[PDB]
Amino acid sequence: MRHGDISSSHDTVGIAVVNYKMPRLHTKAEVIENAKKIADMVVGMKQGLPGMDLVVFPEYSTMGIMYDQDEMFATAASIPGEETAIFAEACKKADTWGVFSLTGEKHEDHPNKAPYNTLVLINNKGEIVQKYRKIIPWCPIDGWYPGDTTYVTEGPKGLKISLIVCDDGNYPEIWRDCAMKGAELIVRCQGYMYPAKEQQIMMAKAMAWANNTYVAVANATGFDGVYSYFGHSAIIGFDGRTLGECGTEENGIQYAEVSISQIRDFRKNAQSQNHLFKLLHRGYTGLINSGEGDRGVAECPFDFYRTWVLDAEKARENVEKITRSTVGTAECPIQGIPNE
Amino acid sequence: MRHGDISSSHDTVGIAVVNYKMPRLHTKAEVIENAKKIADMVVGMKQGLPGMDLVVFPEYSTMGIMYDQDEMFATAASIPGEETAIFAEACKKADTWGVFSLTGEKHEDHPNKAPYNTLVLINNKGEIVQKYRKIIPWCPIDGWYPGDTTYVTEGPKGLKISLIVCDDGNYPEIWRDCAMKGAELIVRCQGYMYPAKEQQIMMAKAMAWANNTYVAVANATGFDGVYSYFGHSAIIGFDGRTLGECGTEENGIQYAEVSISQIRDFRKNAQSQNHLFKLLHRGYTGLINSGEGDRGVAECPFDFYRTWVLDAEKARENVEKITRSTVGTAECPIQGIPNE
Amino acid sequence: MRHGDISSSHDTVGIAVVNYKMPRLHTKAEVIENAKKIADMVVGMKQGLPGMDLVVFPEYSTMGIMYDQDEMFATAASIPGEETAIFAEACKKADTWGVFSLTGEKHEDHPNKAPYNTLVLINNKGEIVQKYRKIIPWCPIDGWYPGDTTYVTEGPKGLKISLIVCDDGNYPEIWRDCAMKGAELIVRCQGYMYPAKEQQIMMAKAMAWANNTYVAVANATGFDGVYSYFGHSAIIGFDGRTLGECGTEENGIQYAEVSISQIRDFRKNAQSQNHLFKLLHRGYTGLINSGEGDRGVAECPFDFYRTWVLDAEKARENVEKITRSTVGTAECPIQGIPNE
Amino acid sequence: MRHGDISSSHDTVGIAVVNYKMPRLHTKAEVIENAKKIADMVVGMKQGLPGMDLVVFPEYSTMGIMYDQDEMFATAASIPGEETAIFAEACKKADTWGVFSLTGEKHEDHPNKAPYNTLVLINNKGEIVQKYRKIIPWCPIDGWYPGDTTYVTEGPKGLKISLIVCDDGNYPEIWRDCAMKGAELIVRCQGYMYPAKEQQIMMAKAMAWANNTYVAVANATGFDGVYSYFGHSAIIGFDGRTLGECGTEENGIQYAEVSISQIRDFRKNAQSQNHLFKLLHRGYTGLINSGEGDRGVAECPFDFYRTWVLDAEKARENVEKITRSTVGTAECPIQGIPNE
Amino acid sequence: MRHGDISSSHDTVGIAVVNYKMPRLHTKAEVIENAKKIADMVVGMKQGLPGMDLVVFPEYSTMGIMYDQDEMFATAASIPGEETAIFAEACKKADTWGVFSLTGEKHEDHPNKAPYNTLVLINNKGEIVQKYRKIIPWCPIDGWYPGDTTYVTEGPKGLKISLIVCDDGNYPEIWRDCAMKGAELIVRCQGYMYPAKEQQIMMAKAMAWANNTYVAVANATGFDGVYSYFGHSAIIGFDGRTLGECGTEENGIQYAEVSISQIRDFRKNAQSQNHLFKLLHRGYTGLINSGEGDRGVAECPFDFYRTWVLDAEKARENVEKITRSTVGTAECPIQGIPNE
Amino acid sequence: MRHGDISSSHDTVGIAVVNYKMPRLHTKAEVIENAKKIADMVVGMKQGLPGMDLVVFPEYSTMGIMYDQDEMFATAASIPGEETAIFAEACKKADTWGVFSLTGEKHEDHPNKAPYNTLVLINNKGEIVQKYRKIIPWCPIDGWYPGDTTYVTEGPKGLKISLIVCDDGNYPEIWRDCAMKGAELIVRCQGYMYPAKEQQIMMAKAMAWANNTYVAVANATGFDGVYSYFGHSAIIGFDGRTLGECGTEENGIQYAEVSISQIRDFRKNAQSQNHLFKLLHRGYTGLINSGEGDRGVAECPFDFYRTWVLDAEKARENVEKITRSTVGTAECPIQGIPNE
Repeated sequence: MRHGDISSSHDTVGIAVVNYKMPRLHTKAEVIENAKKIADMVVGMKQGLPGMDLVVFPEYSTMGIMYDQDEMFATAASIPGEETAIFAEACKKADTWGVFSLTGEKHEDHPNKAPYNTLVLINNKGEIVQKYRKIIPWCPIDGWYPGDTTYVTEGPKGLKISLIVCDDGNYPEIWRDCAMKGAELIVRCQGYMYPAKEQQIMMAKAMAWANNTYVAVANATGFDGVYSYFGHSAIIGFDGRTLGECGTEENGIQYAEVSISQIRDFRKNAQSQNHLFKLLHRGYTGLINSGEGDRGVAECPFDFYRTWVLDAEKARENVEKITRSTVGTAECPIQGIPNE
Repeated sequence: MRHGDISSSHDTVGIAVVNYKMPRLHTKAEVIENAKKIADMVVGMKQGLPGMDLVVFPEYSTMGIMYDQDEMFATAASIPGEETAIFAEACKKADTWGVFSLTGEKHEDHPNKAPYNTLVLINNKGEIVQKYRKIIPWCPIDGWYPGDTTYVTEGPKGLKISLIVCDDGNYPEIWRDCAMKGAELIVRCQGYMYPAKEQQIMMAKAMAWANNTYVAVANATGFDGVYSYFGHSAIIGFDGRTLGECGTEENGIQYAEVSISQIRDFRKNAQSQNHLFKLLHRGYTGLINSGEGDRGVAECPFDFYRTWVLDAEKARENVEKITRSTVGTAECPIQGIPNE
Repeated sequence: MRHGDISSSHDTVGIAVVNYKMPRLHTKAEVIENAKKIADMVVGMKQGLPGMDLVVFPEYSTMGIMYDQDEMFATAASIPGEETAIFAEACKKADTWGVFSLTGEKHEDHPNKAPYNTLVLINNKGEIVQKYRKIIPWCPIDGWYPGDTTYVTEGPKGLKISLIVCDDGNYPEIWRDCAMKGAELIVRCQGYMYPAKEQQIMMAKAMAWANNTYVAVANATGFDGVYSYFGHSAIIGFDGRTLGECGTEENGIQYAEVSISQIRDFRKNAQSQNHLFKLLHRGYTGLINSGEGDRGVAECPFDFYRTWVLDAEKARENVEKITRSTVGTAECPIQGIPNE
Repeated sequence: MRHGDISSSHDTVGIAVVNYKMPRLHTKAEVIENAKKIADMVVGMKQGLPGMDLVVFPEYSTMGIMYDQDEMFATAASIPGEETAIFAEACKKADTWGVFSLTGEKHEDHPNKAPYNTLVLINNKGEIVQKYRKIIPWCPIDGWYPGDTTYVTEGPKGLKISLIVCDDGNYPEIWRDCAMKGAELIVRCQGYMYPAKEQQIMMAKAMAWANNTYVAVANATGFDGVYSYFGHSAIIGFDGRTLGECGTEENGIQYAEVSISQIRDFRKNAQSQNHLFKLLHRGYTGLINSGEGDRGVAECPFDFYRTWVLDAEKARENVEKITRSTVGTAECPIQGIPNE
Repeated sequence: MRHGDISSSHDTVGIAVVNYKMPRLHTKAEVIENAKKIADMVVGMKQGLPGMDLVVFPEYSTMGIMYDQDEMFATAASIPGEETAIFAEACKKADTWGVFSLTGEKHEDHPNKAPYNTLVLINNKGEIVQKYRKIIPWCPIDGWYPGDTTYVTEGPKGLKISLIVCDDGNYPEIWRDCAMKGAELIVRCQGYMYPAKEQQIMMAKAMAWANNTYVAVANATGFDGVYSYFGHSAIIGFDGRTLGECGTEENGIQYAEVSISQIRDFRKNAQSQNHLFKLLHRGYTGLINSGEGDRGVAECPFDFYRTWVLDAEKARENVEKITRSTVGTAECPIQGIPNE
Repeated sequence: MRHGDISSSHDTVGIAVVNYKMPRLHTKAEVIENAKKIADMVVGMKQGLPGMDLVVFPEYSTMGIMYDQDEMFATAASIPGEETAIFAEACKKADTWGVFSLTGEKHEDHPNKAPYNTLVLINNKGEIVQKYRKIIPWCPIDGWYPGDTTYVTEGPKGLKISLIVCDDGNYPEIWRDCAMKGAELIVRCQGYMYPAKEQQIMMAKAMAWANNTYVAVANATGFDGVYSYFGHSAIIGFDGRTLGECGTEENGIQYAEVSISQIRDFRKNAQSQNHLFKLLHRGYTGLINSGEGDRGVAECPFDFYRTWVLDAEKARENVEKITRSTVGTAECPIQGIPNE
């Protein structure tokens, strides 16, 4: 957990995050050409950052956002496929792990259902070791089919990694789920457009803190014809302090060293802010002092979560009363999104 | 949702938060005397802030922290009781609602079990309308008996309020639970000691954002013989932007106007960052476009929460593998807290 | 007055501001081609920002700065003209109002007097509804002929709008004049070059506060051969708090929702910081308490303004004694600017 | 214009500003005792700050705010009087000029009209050389009788000084009036209560910039039974950059050196941001290039100011249409302030 | 190197720094009474911070500044002495190491020469293990006799510590000297008065970075009759990032965990910003590639340092030509300080 | 020492710094073409900044970084040479001094030893008046041959200038050496890549403060195939306060006026923070008061510097014990850099 050098040690994973300029592409050939640009960038970055063990690219960095539906379907990727092969060669040549974005990934019922929005973690041998599909698409605009699963994978030097995508990160639940499955690093890849710049910078730091986890964010930059992407790729310590952060600049990079021993030492020995431990051992001191044994309380005291788990339809009904009943609003209509 | 004036309108609740200097008290008479000081402060503040509809004091502001166990038991309060009567008179005289802290509140089995750490919301008629007991004591140091329930209550001008206490707020789950029960304002009262100043300032803003809720924080200040409390009481908009924030100064105040119509208009008409709605309607655009109807997906996709709800003991076992098995650590022992 | 979403409601005007990269152009055909690029950008932005009701481009965004005098005269625009027609079509297609810059606008005595530097507000029907000519050119470098008039126009959803241009905004008087004519939003379009970045970010916020008005700033970016433009386009609430702000990045965008009901509720019900009201009712409490009736004092107590209005030549003489008598200084001469 | 040392030179005025803890007093004897505390503080500060030439105390620092009307009248001061004599002795002993606050100063019709709220500038010989009465009381709460006049006085080392008080500074007009009368330093003394902390920090910097003037702010601190005062006393350069700023701490001090030659050199030789000059020479380059002579335009182009000067009642009527017609609002009533 | 918890582990030293309110004392008995207050504070802090291994108090925290020369001599301490015995008992009772300030420490020729300004490091057994005398008194005001020696001592958990005092830290040379002697933590104790707040916050961070060392700063707070002390006690990582920082509040505390293994791993394995290594191996890559062996260049290339070491009088003469020849300046005279 | 205008006076040097986009070049012809682009930029900037007296470009701005060794040798420059002639013509045409970067400059034994990394200061007559070779290459990656000498040269308006390059500035010793040779402005030209953005922004400010010197930084921007350069070119006052700073944007510019009389007045008359004077007059007050004469102590009290000067090999041995013995580390190997 230290910032400023280009090296890394046996104890630290050298993580680079890339403020990749958002492409605006239309064809499969254009997508392959840009994949090769990303590969070239990986290899060059390693020459400058000899400690680099993990390189992270934004959501949409391979395809850009395929606004045209026909082009979306025509460029949707297979995984493994040609794009991932190009990335895997770069990971081998640069002796690094990497996180890359396939937007779309063909649905099992392609082309008759929307593609997924997917990340892969590729190891330094070129092997795909995690494939994560966006659980929370950025609706209404995002038309991707939602995924359903989070994963944790042993990463470089044994650092445990989970992947999440852009809007996912507004929801504390996903960060919690990953950490509670053992993640030590949560990687948030995004094409996060203005407006919500300051809110997203803050969310990543808050979630690092709340889940006692390292966080790496790679966010797109530039204007793509529709959106301007605000950058601020970052690496954040498990104590909530930023390691390094980019600005809004195109093809900014940040690089930091995250210590394997430090996060493990914290998770064993931290007390007042060992959030993962404490959530499942509530009130341990008071129960001990009250003659009630020495584990605190584990039971979930939050009705929302009990209802959501038992009766998701009821939870949905409840929130519709607080918000609205239809996915659209007639005060700001959007074609294809129903309203009242 | 606007900052800088002392007025309030039919549409806005005028909220004041107080950086109350932490008392260091020992006797019931001292506690009553300080309760009367708080009452006097309420009445004076109203003369300066004619728009004030809600005034919020920190956790521990009535008793301070009763480090001595005998004094803790001797000063534990009944609710309603003498202290709350003193506060209620101030609320009536100043025509304001108020949030006050009773630390301890006698356990049902007092003095044979630890007191609760409790907040009350008192209306402008002097009536106690919410009583909240800290669900997440700040263990290991906090010896209070844990509460088990969150509440939402109709507040001034109909603004819906939930109360939470200090360490509670490190856990996104509580903020979510309150918002999903309909809270429009979450009030976090705390005696939040150094070290974790910047992390706590950030958490409140992140939770305002994540839950699309107003947030008011009242934090203690000063040194009490054990801890220094960092202040930074604040009022935060549902868009994640601070309204006003105190520094670390003793008896700082902040005051802001929170619009009832704005939060309700947002919750009806916001789309991309309508987090409450979107969590229970995932992927609506993609499902519509895929021929699958128009509600998105409600089901909880996060195994942590399903396991915690079904099998809290298993969730506890799982987190112990990531952290430690005992509530204490032998590398930093604390009397009364068992370790390996 | 809220930030982070892409929607807007019946109560809010969705405002986008654009960090438009400064063109460096030479011919009429180049200017038309870039006008069409701006039009395309409007239409694309609306696809990403369904709540957008007003889009704002910087000063010089259509022509760039025509440093060559012959090219300045050759490219000076008519209003209405070809450029405004191109913009108007975009406003209709995207169902948005827009603010665009014509630099120059032909003088009535063109080509025998310097062009004006002009902004237009175009409604969602394509109609030009305000045309504002820069009252305060950025002399010495700016050679535009000064305008003489501020305007207020009913905007989207009835939000009252005034336009100002770049250096205008250093002078509090213009902001006051617009607000006192009823403006609810003051739009400052600029090609504000380094050096004065931080000062300009601060001025816009201070003027929002001082005049209890929403403020939208669109500032250019990039290097144009002479100047680097610092961006930091922004939308600011009437309470002085930024809604959203860009960095220095080329073609950054910010987007915020400004509530019509909130500014009107403030202006009716704010008291201590109702600056517009209070300036014309000074000392009302003291006069009431002194037996002098209930309106305070309206009379202007500031001799500068009385002298400037009565005897502008005298005010000019007075300031020349404090500064210098000639428009130029011999310590830093500029061709065409006389000095002593 | 430089910060960090305790010295001063023939070219620099050493200015100290004091975050004076707000007194809460009731009697004339208490006021005299606190005046002597201020005197003692001046003398001690000079021993630590050998360059100090000017020391500035907040509004209300001598009396505090006399909330009780009888005590207000009983403690209202004569100027010169006993309090000013005590201050003058300190100025002589410490060989410094000083700015002190008399709240109230007896009205000419005392006790039958409200006192003024007054500042004095006392030279290093003990002589009162400026007496300024608050033109803009902080209504509704402030009950002081409004003053009507700004002044400029030759200060230490010949630095020209104007005094203003607290709410005055929200109105750009007063800062302009002082600068246009020749002020080189505008001193803003205040008891500026929360809420509006960040807005007031920004206003002082913006006004330094807009008027090309040094600014010194002395603001109270602490809680006085009604208000908490936010400190952030400061000294700001004529380029808008803070020299030094206090936090919210009681009896904080800041100290900076302001160069006489630098402000005069700027006002002679600055061009693009010579705001005082440029306001009365608008469009000089364009007029020269248009064959219209070499002074630009002096005439006031802002109808608000012409109307306010000609017909203050009309300006008042106009603003009442934008805001409200009565000094009070029935949505937030205040005793003694009429509403509809 | 992590912030937010109250624990510490075998790998981390828990460091607390104290924003101790500056005393204003006159007698030996008063000094002893305040020493006992510091002792009590240590013991209480340990009850709240079970990980605390090192507690650091400001310069002057025991005596305050003895402005009266007779009182300075009368209260000058012996080391070891009564004050250090009181501190040592607290260190034993709280099982912590501590850094305390004796101002003055009797000169060997007491009372015929000025006292030293001294820090002690006391271990958890009560033993004084470092005694450091201020090498750079804060002249002109500081009248202490200068010390001449820096030290490094094995600290808690083996962390190597050096002590420095207040003005020392403006001079990069001292930080370098300590680090090059092996310090892993440099403790800067200070009574750093306004004005230079922001400069001192920055210097400590810059020196942590430049010397690849942890830094702990304890700074006084409050007003003592002469000076206001700005606080901002802090703990900073060897990567230049703050761990935790206080504000200006009286008796603020910060607490952070500094990892022994992390600093040692950095100093072994960092490359681009291994400043200690690189200063003595300049240009190693270029020399290797040029056929010149594999150590880079060690020789000092900076004439200032060669001259200062060889011929301090010449270095002094040289700087007098750049600055002034006498310790005083006639433009800002100070009694006892000669000028021209 | 003032920021915001485009003018300059007889007392101020107008300094512009350029965030020059990093080239990625391969041939001599490409280098010449880019040199001509820099020349054109100088001339254009002067048209916008009539006060400009000094323009500063980053390290590598002429060649970029020649990663390919053959291309490095093929493009290494002579000084004077063709590139410097192109720059000199721009300096004459724009009537400005300039700082430009030649990377490489042929070694005396070219092509058999690595080139130097060199800066030139060119006056407004086109004459090269300083040539500085990087003393501290950014090893391990930087393969340039180290220089050995710092210089001070009379600059525009007589401002004394020293040049340093990028990694040099991490070492306080170089800044001290330049200031002690009489520098009034230290110019740091750099191609400073991410990661260490915030650390480098802080170092320049800290060194301005520590050495009581103006500082100008020109840093590259953009991505060059290997590195992303973070910009934040800046001009900083001798009091440690930034004048103006760029962001990360390509071809950003900052411009500030630095007063010759102010730095000289400070260096004569500052007392508490006259660091240059005080380092060679330690403890003057205490020695005077102790009967020991009136100059303080000049002798160097820091063993590191005495050892480094006397016995650089010993100093090297000492630091190797603290860090490592070989220039490389086997935990992060780099081809060509030996390790254990």
